Amino acid sequence: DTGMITSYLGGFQRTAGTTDSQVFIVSPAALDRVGTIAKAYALWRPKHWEIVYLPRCSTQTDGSIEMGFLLDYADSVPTNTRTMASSTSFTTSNVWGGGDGSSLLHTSMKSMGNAVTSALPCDEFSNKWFKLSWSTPEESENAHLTDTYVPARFVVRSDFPVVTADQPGHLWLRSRILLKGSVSPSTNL
Amino acid sequence: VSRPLNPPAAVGSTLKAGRGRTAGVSDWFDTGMITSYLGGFQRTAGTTDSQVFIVSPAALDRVGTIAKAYALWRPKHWEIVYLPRCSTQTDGSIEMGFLLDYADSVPTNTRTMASSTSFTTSNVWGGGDGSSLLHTSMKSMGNAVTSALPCDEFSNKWFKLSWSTPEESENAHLTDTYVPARFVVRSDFPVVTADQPGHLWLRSRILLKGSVSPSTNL
Amino acid sequence: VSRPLNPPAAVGSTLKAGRGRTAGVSDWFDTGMITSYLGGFQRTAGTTDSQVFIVSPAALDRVGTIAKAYALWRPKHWEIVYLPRCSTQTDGSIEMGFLLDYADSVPTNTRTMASSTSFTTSNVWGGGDGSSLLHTSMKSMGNAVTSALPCDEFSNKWFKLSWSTPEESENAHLTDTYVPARFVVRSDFPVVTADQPGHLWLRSRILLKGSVSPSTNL
Amino acid sequence: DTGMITSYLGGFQRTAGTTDSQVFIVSPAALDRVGTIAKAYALWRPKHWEIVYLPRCSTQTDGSIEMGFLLDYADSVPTNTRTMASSTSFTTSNVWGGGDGSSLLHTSMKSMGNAVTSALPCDEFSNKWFKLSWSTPEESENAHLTDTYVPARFVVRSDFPVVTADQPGHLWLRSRILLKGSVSPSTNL
Amino acid sequence: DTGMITSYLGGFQRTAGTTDSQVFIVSPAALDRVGTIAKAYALWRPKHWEIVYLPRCSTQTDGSIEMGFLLDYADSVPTNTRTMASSTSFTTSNVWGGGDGSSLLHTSMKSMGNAVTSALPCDEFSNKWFKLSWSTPEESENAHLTDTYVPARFVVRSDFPVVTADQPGHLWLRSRILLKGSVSPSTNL
Ligand SMILES: [Ca+2]
Ligand SMILES: [Ca+2]
Ligand SMILES: [Ca+2]
Ligand SMILES: [Ca+2]
Ligand SMILES: [Ca+2]
Repeated sequence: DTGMITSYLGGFQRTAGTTDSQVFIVSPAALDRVGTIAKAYALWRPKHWEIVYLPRCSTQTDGSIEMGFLLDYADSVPTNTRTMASSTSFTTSNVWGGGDGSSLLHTSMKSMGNAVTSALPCDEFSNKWFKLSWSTPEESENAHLTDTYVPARFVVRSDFPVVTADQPGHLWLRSRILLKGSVSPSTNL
Repeated sequence: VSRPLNPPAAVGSTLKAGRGRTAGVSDWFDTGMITSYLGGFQRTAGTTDSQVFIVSPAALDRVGTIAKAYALWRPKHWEIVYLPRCSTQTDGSIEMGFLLDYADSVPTNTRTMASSTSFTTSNVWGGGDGSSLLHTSMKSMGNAVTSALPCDEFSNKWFKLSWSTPEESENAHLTDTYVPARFVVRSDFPVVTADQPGHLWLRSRILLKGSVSPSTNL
Repeated sequence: VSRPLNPPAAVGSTLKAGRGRTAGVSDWFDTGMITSYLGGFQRTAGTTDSQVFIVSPAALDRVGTIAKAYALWRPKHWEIVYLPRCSTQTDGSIEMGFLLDYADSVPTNTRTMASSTSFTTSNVWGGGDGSSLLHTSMKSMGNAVTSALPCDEFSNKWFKLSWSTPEESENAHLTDTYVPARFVVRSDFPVVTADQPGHLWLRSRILLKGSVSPSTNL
Repeated sequence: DTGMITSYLGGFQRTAGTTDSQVFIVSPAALDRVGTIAKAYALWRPKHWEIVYLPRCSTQTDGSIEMGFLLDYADSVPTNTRTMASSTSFTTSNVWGGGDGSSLLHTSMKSMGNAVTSALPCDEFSNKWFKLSWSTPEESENAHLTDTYVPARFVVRSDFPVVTADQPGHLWLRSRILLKGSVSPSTNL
Repeated sequence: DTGMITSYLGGFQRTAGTTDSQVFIVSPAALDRVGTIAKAYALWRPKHWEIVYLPRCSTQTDGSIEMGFLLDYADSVPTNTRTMASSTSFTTSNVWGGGDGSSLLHTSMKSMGNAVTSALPCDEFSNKWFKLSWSTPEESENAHLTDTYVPARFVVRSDFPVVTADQPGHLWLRSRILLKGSVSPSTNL
C-alpha cells in the first residue's frame, strides 16, 4: 500500500476558439513518484483516485471548469455541458474557484467546503487487479480491449470558448493504490 | 432604514453532483425479479440449426432504455422458462443451455447439448406448469421447463454496458470479456415446415451502476 | 406405485400483463423534484437574439431514456434557476419567461419580454443565492433568480411523448398540441464578444404513464 | 476441486544462444491428466501452481537454473540474471542439486532443504474465473488480449550458455485448481 | 515498508591476486527493484539485509568463500582468512555447497542446513534514518564522511588464489527496508 500520495496531473489548458477537453487515463504510469514506484510491480488496484483543482487565475477570469469520469472506454467523451453533467462524479466551478482545496493535498480529509474535487468511486475495483501498463493505447486498439486494463478515464472540459489561450489552474491528484507482483522495472511494459 | 452593500469582486459557485444520484437519476439501480419475453422457439429444417441469445440488458425491451443511463451492470438472476403452446400430438423436444465461454462452439447434437451449463430438455408440449412462474418470484416446480444461469460467477464482476452487437472480425476472446454468457436453444426434431410450438420467457434481475450520459453510452 | 396419466388435446396459456408494470417496468412513474442542467446563458451581438428551450423530457439527459419507455407524460413542476459565474463588473442583465402558445412570437425587446409568463430579470452577476436551491426542494428565496412554469394548467392534460423536433413546415397550431410551452432567455445588453456569464439549471418533476416499446416510441 | 496433481512440464533445455529461455503458459491444456479433466468444464481458477526442478545430471555439471513468473502478458521476458531475479516467485540453484524436492511430488508439504521450487501466488485469482482455452495464442494477437485468459507465464532460463545442448533436469508441476460450469469436451475451445 | 525483496547482488569472482576481495556498499541504489522504489523517497533504514551465496559449479571445485560486514568505513578490508573471520556476521563454506539456501529466496525463514548466509545486524540502525544517495563515494572523500551515509560495507573474498579467473557462484540479497519522506526521483541524489 502506497498510502495517499499527491501528484501533479498537469495544468488546465484552455485553447482559443474551442472548448477544451483533456482526457487522462487512470493509471500511475505518468506520475512522478507513484509512476516510479509502480514500475517495480506487475499489478495494481486503485483505492482512492481523486482530482482536486486549484486555481491560479484572477477573479476577473471568465468561464468554469467541468470534471468527471467515464467508466467504459467505449463510451464517447462529452462534447457539451448537459452531457458532461451526467458523468460520474461531475463537478464544475468558476475557473478561479477551489482555493480551499489546498489543504487536501497533504491531508486525508474528505473534500469539503468550497473545494473543487472529483473522486473516482473505487469500490468498483475492490476485487480486481489491473496489470500496470506503460504504453499508450493504439489508435487501432479496440475500445473493448483497452477497457480491460484501464480502470476509467478522467475528463476535464471548459464550458465556453475563450478568445486567448490560457492556463487558469492546476490539476492535482490524491491517490492511494495497492501494488502487487514482482517484476523488473525494465521489463515492465 | 439603511442597509450596507459590499459586493464581491465576482460571483460563482461549486457544483458536485452525487447524493447517490446524478442529473435526477439514481447512480445505482436494482431491477428486482422481473419477467419479460425472450423469443419464440423456432423449429426449422436443418439439424445444425439452433437459436442463440446473448445475455445482455439489450434483451429487455423497456428495461433496455433505462439501462442506457448507467455505465456498468451485473446479472443477478437470468433464467429462461419454456411455455408450450401446441397440440400434444406434436413430436420432438426442446433443448436449452448456457455457454460460458464465447470461444466454445455451439452444440449441434443432443449428446453435446446435454453438456451445456444448466442444460434442460423436454417434449415440446411439456412444461405447462411453468406458466405459473411468470410475473412471480416462485421457484421452479411441477413439470416446469427452465434453465437458469448460475450468476454466482459474476458476483464480483461489473460488466460495461455495450449497445452494439459483436462483429465477425472480433476475436472471440475479446467478445468474451463483455458478454456474461450465451443461451442456446435447439430442436432435436428437424421439421418439414417451420413452426413455433412454444415460447421463451425470461425471469431476470440485474444491477445497474454508474452515471453516464445515455447518448455517449456505447 | 402407479400414477394415472390423462394428457390434454393440447397445452397453452393466457398472458395478461399489467400488475401495474409491463415487461418489468412500471406503467406509471413520478420523478419527484429533480435538478439537471438546462444550458448556459449565451450572450451575443444581435439584439433580436434570444435562446429558446422547449419544455420536454428530451431536455433531461438521463431521465430522457427512461421516459422513452412510457407513452404519456405531464409536467408537475418546471422551474429554471439562473446561477451567475462572472465578475461583478459585468454589465447587462438577463430576462427569462415562458410562452404558452407556440403561435405567439418570441419577444425581441425588454418591454415585450417583461410580459411573458413567470417573467423575471436581474443583473448578470445577481442571483448568487440561487445555488442553494439546487438538488433541494427548498423554495426560492434570497436574491435567487428563478422562473417557474405554472403547471396547474396541465393538471388534467396528458401529453404524448414525442422524440423528434418540430419541423419548419409544421403549422404552429399543430406544434402547440404537444408542446406544453417554450422557455425564453434574452440578453438586454448586446456584446462585442460572445460570452457566457451564467448558467441555467432546471428544477423539474414529471409524470410518465403508459407502457410502450422504446423503439416504437416516436 | 482437483486436489493436488503432479504433471510433467517438460525438461530443462540448455542451448547455445544467450537469450534462450523456455516459456510455459499457465494453463491445464497441455497437462496429461489435468488437461483431460478440465476439458469437461468451462471455467477454472488456480489454487496452487508450483514448479519443482529435479536434477538428472552429474555433480560436475556447471551452471545454474533460474525460474520465475510473469504476471502481465505484455511484460517482456528477462534476458539476464539481474532482471530474472525480479520475476515473481523467483528461485535459482545449481543445475545438479535439488534432490530434497522429490518428495514434494507425492506430498503436499512445503519446499524445504535444497528443493528448487517456484510457486505462483494464487491469492491473486481468488476472486475470478478464467475461461479454459485450448488453442495457442495467435501470433498477431494483442498481448493485452492474451493477458485476459492467461493467468501468468512461467519462465525458465540458464545463466551458463552451453557449447553442447543438454538437459540437466526435469520440470515438474504440482497444481490444484477449481473447475466450474459444464460444457462438452468436444465443444470446449 | 518494502517487505522482503530478492535482488541479484552479483557473481562471486575469483581472480589471481591474493588481496582480491569484492566490496559492496550497503545501499538500495544498485538494486534492480529496490533501487527504483527507493528513488521516490528521501530516507531509508535497513530492517533486514542478508546475503545468500548459491553455487553454480562442479563438486570438484576447490577453495572456499568468506563473507562479512564492515561497520566503519574507515576500517580496512581484511586481506587474509584470520582477519576476515573477525568481520561482522562472518560466514564461510566450500565453493560448491550451499544448496539448502535456495529456498531462502522466496521464503522469509532462517538460514539452516548448509545454507551460506551473512545477515547484517540491523538493530544498530533501529533509531536512525539514512539519506538515500545515488552517487559513488568520491575517491578524495574522507572515510569518516562517507561513513555517515553508508550503513556498512559487505565483503566477499576467496581463500584459494586461482590460476584462471572463474565464477563459482552467485551472491543474492534478500532485504527489507523502510522508506520515509517524499522527493522527486529526478531530484534524488
Ligand atoms: Ca506490465
Ligand atoms: Ca458503455
Ligand atoms: Ca410517442
Ligand atoms: Ca473454453
Ligand atoms: Ca537523496
